[PDB]
Amino acid sequence: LSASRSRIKDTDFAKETAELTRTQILQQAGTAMLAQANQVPQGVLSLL
Amino acid sequence: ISERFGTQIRGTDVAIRNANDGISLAQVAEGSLTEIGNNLQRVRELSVQ
Repeated sequence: LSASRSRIKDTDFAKETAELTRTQILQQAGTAMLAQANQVPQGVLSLL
Repeated sequence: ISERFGTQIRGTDVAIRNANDGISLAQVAEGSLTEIGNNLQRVRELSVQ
């Protein structure tokens, strides 16, 4: 019974680490693109 | 096609889980039958005398 219970409640350490790494990279990509998008509209001032 | 592939993968995961549960059920049944057999063996040995 103890063997049966563990199949549906325990963590698989081999798979979770990859998801952690992927999410960490995506966060940095998003932050950089956000800074770029914020900086974009500055070019209108030269027309004045 | 991407949505269909998503359906396929998400079904596959819970399919894996169901197969594991079937394995567990079979194991438990075999575990009980072993002890039944041992008791029968003992009774036969006692009855030979």
